[PDB]
Parts: sequence; structure tokens; C-alpha cells
Amino acid sequence: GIYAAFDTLMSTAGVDSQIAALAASEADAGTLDAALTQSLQEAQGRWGLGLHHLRHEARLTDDGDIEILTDGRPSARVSEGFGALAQAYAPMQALDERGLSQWAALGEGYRAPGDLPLAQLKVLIEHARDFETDWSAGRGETFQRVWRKGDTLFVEVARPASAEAALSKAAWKVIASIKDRAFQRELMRRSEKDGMLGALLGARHAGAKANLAQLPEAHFTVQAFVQTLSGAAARNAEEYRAALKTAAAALEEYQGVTTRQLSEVLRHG
Amino acid sequence: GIYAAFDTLMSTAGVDSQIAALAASEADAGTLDAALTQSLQEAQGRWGLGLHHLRHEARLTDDGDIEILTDGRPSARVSEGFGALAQAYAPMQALDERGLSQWAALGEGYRAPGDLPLAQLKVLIEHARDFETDWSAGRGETFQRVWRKGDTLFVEVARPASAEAALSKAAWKVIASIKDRAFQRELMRRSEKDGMLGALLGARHAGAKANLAQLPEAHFTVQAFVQTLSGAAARNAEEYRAALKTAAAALEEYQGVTTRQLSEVLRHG
Repeated sequence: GIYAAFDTLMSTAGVDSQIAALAASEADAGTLDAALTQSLQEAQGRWGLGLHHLRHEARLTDDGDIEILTDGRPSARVSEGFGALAQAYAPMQALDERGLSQWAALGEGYRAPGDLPLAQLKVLIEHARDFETDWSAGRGETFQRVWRKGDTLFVEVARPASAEAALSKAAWKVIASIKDRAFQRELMRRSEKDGMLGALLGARHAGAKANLAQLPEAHFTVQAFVQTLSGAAARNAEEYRAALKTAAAALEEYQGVTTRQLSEVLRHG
Repeated sequence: GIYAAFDTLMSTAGVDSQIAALAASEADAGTLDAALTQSLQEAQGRWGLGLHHLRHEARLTDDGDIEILTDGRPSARVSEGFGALAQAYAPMQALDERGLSQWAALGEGYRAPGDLPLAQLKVLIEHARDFETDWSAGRGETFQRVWRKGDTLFVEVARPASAEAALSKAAWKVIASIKDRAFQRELMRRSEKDGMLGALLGARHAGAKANLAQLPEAHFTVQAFVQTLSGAAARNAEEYRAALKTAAAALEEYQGVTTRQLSEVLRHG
């Protein structure tokens, strides 16, 4: 129950946590807590909530729950449901009008501007220590930023999307595959007033949202991808450019995968 | 005694510590310890020993001494004499063949090379966080380097000189000011075997060094000057260039002042 719920939450970020399997294999509390924390941190890299500056942890509780914490303080328990977790994260976020986090990944300190010319950024990569840039536009509606902490360089590529927008996209993917042109016309007609999701479920927009409130996809979706480099590669400009391409490609891949999976779930409604 | 000795030690770095005055005004131990530590840190910026990475402190002892510590550990006491202090610092130093410290000021981490083009260095100054460069050659036989820690940018300009070399220069200034050309010619004769100091004092090289072993100038001299910037000026390339010029000018000034003072001390011999 709880473990399967955590696994489904992780799948919205493209993370295969296999917590249910681990628990089914008689793994101990330390092992489960470590796998939970690692999976949560990876998911935080994908959800695009903008909480890189916080320490994310997950652990088993006495009464059989999974507690999710940020900076050592309890945020929510899996038993409360996915919406409760999203609401717990909400007041910690600071998103701009484009849906990009305004928080720095390194926290308090100087941050390079988003429009920093690529040559100057190459100077930072080769010869600085810790550094961070703000968001800049990237190829094809994406945004990107980069920061280095210690020995690790982080390249983040994002394409913001609300969970509702992703749900609407998956529902439209289901509607577009309907071969019966008459039924598809009816779905188009319902979509005019109620939108994609309500049309697919034959209800008003809010009624469809209420029917889907139980899915983690109703509150979390893939918005970004973080590619890392370490050692000498963390100081190499060409390795950074390659990491940027890898990050963009992985972002497109994960968004496509999670959208297709969500569409396959929707079809049964 | 002890306080005046500390003041004369400070004068070899061009630091007017006025510790004897403070102690003569019945200032308490806290006030004296703070003035001692502040004067010592300033002197460390001038002596060119290369110990920026260490915390330097000085404090009063129960028995009336002044204890000098690095990184909280006792290094020497003023009662032991100036040579003892220089010897205590010796194993902590790492000087290259030019007399420049090989230690980084920020410690363990990446350091930009000395030959970094100024355009890239301007990128570090404007958009990096902490950073450091190695030594590079500068105008008028000087060397320079720059580093930033937190909110402060440090610009160091050096023109290395051993205490023996500075003593030889002061002795040569005294010899060069002599009007009796026969006497001056004889001193120039002695200088071939005994050096400038030995010639001036009418003794062998070692005998002159022994006669001067009690002065702090026999072990410490002005080798560098550190100019600092903070706030927005610490991130401004024009303020950095101006700080570099100020540092070079102050270095030339202090070396001239200390050389003239040393020459007037040597004139009595």
C-alpha cells in the first residue's frame, strides 16, 4: 500500500524506485530509508519544484508510514496522499511567471545573469570555483541553467508544465487516437466546453479533476532534468556542452515517456 | 620592553602598532590582544611570508610576554627574539625560486594560472564567487596575484627581498651618500669580500650579521602589499585595476620608507 504509493509517486518523475520490491525482499529499515531518500532526491531533480537548496529525505515510520522531510523537518507522510505533499512543498517554492524557480541552487551568494555570453560562461567553467547562473532560454522552448558545488557541475534543463496541463495533454493524446470519427467528433464537441480531460471522462472539468485527484500525476509531472559532471569533466567546457545536449534529450525523453504512460492510464476512463 | 619590541617588529612591515602607548595607558588585556592581533595580521600582509591561509593572532601572557600563534597554536614569544619568530615561520613557508609563496591564499581548491588573460580574469572578477590566481609578472620587477573570499577581493603585489638583501641595499645607500671619495672608494674595496654591510661596519660578512642579529630588520622586511575591496567594488573590474595600481604604489612607498629608516639606523655604525 504505502510502498506502492511511493513507487507510483516516483514514476511521475521517471524514477523506478522499486520500494515495494525491496520491502518484499525483507530489506531492513536502514536500506529502505536510504533507497527512499535517494529516489526522492532524484525525483526532486525532475519535478522542477525548485528546491535544490533544500535537503530532501524519506524514511519509514513506526506506524508503517513513509515520512518525507526537507532540511530535517517533516513535510508530509505518504498516507496523507500526493496532494498533501504538493501542498507541503508549495509555500517553499518561488516560481516566476514562466514557471521557473527563482531560488538559487547554491543559496546566498552571487549568481551570474541568465544572458551571460557563452565565452564568459566558459571562463567560469574552466577557472572559477563555485558558481551559478540564472535561467536562460534554450533550444526549443526550454530554459537552462548551470551551477557548480565543490567537485560537481550541475546542468539543469527545464520545460515548465503544470500537472493539469500534462493531464490535458495525455487526455488529448487519448482523444486523437480514436479511430471512430463520429465518437471523436463527440469528444471534440464535449472538449469545446469542458476541455480535454472532462471530454474524455464525460464530465465537467472540475468533475474530471476530482475523479483524478487520486493519481500522483494530478499533482506532479516531469518539468526538468539535471545532468551532472564530476572531476576534471566538471571543469571542461566541451563536456559541459555535451552534458547540456544530454540533459535536453533526457528531458524530452522523460516527458514523452511519462505522457504516454499517463495516456495509457487515462484510456480506461 | 616587550611592548616596545613588538612595536619595532611591526615597524619592519611599515605598521605603526603603538602597543607601548596602549600598555602605558593601562588598557586591559582584551584591548591589547585585539590591537596586537590586528597589527600582526596587517604585518603578515606586508612581510611576504606566504601565510595567508593561516590565522595569525597575538596575545598577552601571564608573565608579561607576548605570545604569537598561528591557527591557534603557539609559534613564539616576543621574549625569545625576532630570529626565533622568523624560525618558527620558516617550516610553514613554501617559497619558489623567486621568493614568492607557493601556497594558495584560499587553501585547497582550484587556482587559475598566472598567465590568465585579463579578459577572462575580468569574467572571474565580475561573475565568479571565490577564486584565486597564481603569481604573474607585473610592471617594474613586481609580481601580482588576486583572490576573492566571500565579500572581499584581495590584490597582492610583491617584490621579494630577503632581510639580508634589504640590509645590503640600505648599507649601499649609506655608502653611496659618503662625500669623502677616498673613504667611499675604500668601502667599495671592502665590499667585494665582506659585502655592503660588512664594508660599512668594517667587519666580515658574518661579523656584521652578528652585530645586527638583534634588530628585527635582520629577519623581516617589506616584501608585499595587499589592497582589499569589499561590497560591489569587489566585483568591479575598474575598481580592481585601481586597487592594483594603489597596491603597487604603496609597495614602492613602504619599501622606500623602510629602506631609508634602515639606512639611518646603519649610519650610526
